[PDB]
Amino acid sequence: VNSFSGYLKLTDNVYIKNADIVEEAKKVKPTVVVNAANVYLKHGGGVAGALNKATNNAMQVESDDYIATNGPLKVGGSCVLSGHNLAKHCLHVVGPNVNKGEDIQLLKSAYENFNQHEVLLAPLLSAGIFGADPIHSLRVCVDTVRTNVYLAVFDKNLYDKLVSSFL
Ligand SMILES: C[C@H](SCC(=O)O)C(=O)N1CCNC1=O
Repeated sequence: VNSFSGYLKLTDNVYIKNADIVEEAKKVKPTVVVNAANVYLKHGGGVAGALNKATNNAMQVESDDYIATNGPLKVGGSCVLSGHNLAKHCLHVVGPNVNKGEDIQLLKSAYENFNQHEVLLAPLLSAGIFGADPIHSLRVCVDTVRTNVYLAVFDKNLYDKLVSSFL
């Protein structure tokens, strides 16, 4: 049994809800919240901007030290950092950004990072300002992630479209 409430069950392991990921993280304090990161961990907008703002910029400070030591992530890659006030840990995952011309086949590699964690609160990777089709992102999620993933869809209109179109 876990703390997550009000989710629709899509599959054995994937759940979805119309929710503000910061507000959901603040309520649940999950072991892992996933950030929609870029390779530079520059948390300017979308999920990264929101999450970072909710940490009062502590996520960005920690991220800048990580990059100064380790250099950029790979597209499709991830790192584990603090969850600050939102979660125990934040898994920063880099999905391909279609608005930068990155290969969408890298979306499956991105979701494979979730399999290193038994339970996660996450957004749909590569959706929103990353330019990919959220319907596609949900399909790749379901077909890739085997651990228990609780997806927070920001937009109610999009949430309803994702549920109604789910095969
Ligand atoms: C990846 C999403 S796109 C819209 C969606 O999930 O419907 C995004 O930009 N944001 C901002 C805050 N929470 C989010 O998920």
